[PDB]
This record gives sequence, C-alpha cells and structure tokens, in this order.
Amino acid sequence: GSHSMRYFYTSVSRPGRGEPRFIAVGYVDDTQFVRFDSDAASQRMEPRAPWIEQEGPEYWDQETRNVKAQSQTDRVDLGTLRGYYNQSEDGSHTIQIMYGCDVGPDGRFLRGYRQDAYDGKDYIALNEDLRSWTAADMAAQITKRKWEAAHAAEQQRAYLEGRCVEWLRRYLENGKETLQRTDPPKTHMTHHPISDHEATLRCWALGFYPAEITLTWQRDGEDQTQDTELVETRPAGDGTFQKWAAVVVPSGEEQRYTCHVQHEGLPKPLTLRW
Amino acid sequence: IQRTPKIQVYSRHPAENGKSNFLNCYVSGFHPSDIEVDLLKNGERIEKVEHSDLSFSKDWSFYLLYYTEFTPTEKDEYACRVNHVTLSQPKIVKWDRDM
Amino acid sequence: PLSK
Amino acid sequence: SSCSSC
Repeated sequence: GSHSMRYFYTSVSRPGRGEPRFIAVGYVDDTQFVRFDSDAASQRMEPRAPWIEQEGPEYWDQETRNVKAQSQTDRVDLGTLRGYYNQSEDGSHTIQIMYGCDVGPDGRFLRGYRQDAYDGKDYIALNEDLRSWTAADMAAQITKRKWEAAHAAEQQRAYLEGRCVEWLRRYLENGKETLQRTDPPKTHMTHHPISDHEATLRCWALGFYPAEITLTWQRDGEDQTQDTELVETRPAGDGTFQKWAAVVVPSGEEQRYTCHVQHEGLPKPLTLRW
Repeated sequence: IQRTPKIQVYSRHPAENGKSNFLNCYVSGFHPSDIEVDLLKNGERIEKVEHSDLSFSKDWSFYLLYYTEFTPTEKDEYACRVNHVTLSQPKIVKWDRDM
Repeated sequence: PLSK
Repeated sequence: SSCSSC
C-alpha cells in the first residue's frame, strides 16, 4: 500500500544551562531508522534500524551536517520567537518540526508535509499545495512574510518531491523484509468478574505491524462504541504494537458480545466471543 | 500550555512467572518533553532502564517507551513512576498483568 | 537561513 | 535522507 517517511525535530531551550537540546528522529511508516541527540558524545546521526546500516560514510556525514545545521538554526529561532512573544530569557521553550512525504503502492509521490510548532502549538505550516504557508498567529505571520520573500517554499517542495521520495523508495527496497511485512495481530480474550452481576471482557491484539488497527465491541450486532474502554495503541518494544478494548457486561450475558479486529495483515477481520 | 502524560505499564509478552520478558512503561500525550520515568521493583528503582529516542505525535505531544528485561515472580511487584511538571507529585502506576 |  | 536546504 502507501508509505510515509517522516522526520521529527525537537529543540528545547534551557536558560543558564547552556545550549538548547536538539533531538532528531526519522521514521519510515511505524519504524524508526535514525536519530541524533545534540547532548550525546558521538555528535553523529546514528542508525536505529538494520536496513539503514548499509549506508556508507558519505551518507552519515551529510545527514550529520543536515541535523547539526538545523540545530543551529533552531537555536537562533528560539531567541527570535522569544522576542516575538515578548517572553523572558528565564523560561524553557520548545520548537518542533515535522516533515516528510507519502508515496503510493506504485512508488509515486502522493504528498508532502512540513509543519512547525512553538511550545506545543501550531506555529507555521506548508500548505498541501507546497507553495503557500498558513501562520497560526501574528508572530508566525512575521515568519511567513520572511519565508515568502526568501522563496522558502520552493526549496522545500523540491526536497519533498525529489530526495524525500527517492530515498523513501530506496529504504522500502533495502528494508523490504521488515518495512513491507505485515504482522497480523495475535488475539485473545480475558474475563474478570467485578461483582456477582458485572464482568469485564477484554479483547487483546498483540504482535501486530503496522500500528494501525481497529478493535470494536458489539452486543447482538449493535456497536457498543460508547461503552468500550480502549487503550492507546502501544509499542511492544520489538517493533510490533499492542492494543486492547474492554466492556463491562452484565454477568451471564457474555455470549451476546463479540469483539471485532481489523488489520491490514488479516486475510479477513477476526471476530472473538467469550 | 502543558499536557500531562498518559501512562501504560505492561510486559512485552503475556507474563509467565520464571520466564524472561520485558517490562515496559509507555508515556505519551505529554508536553513539555522534560520528564523522568523510573521502573520500580517492590518500591526500589531498577538501575538498568533504557528508553526510546524522543518523538512526537501529529498533535505535537511527546511519547517515550522505557523498558527493562525482567523475569516476573508471584512475589515481585512492579510499578512505573512518572515525574513531570504537570504532576505536583510523581505518579506511580502499578503493573497489572491484564492491562 | 531560512530564519524564522 | 533529511533535508539540507530547509
């Protein structure tokens, strides 16, 4: 199906404790493959998936240069935005940048993204046309004007439509054994009496890849969406994910409830009943 | 604008006493990124805990996985202690084997 | 460049 | 591969 490549940058100021910290991570779909941490001893972009380790030293030097230059840029921007919002020198603040591209099943460019936050809130974003910008507030309007004048959008589009996609295709081929795998969820049910007249039914999905999944409970065929407890999909730590959904059932009525599991890895959606 | 962490504490595989496994504490939905996450065995902080590289979701909120290899027993209690600016005291979340 |  | 000119 379709695939995405995404880079995530976080810069955090720490006044009177030296330089901002800068962390970069890169993902293909739900799999992380590189990181950089300005505080770590290496001062290098590092591998975090097996398939990226085949890149040679020129790759790693350039990637390292890229992220180090972004960290310096963010460093200055942290001062500028503090000024735009009239903030003291004393507080910690955060600039976050997410960018990337999506390709279809055939490998063709579907779309590109670049979006920036300040203190966890939208600041500025490249619109889907990749030629224009949306500013969240008056500070970001100042940035927008500078970026319009500097023709920022043209530089970013060229990356998103070119290198971004080309490299995503490379990685999908070189990591095909893991990136292009589906691991279907392994499912089961648990059941716990709460009293003599209520019981929890919990429906489990384990070991699945990619993260996207749907777990639903029905009673007699009727969706019990409003009475279902879901947890956020969570990492197992081995590259697969886990999720569960639970309903409190009047005791003795369990056979009326069915759990439904949809995932890309299943030839057909699974139904479970206690 | 701060956002307090969601916290899940769980094992990589369904727990079997005496079989080697991984204890996870996953924190998500939080801002700012500054946070401390400790895994506790019977109230005592485990020394050797690793964590994933800082990343964030579409809503800008951060997520991290903290983890350690372990072998559960019937006696040993585990918990995840999360320290964050949105919490006036550290939140301690016990490991339940069916959550 | 491109500075904010 | 990360962007250089961003």
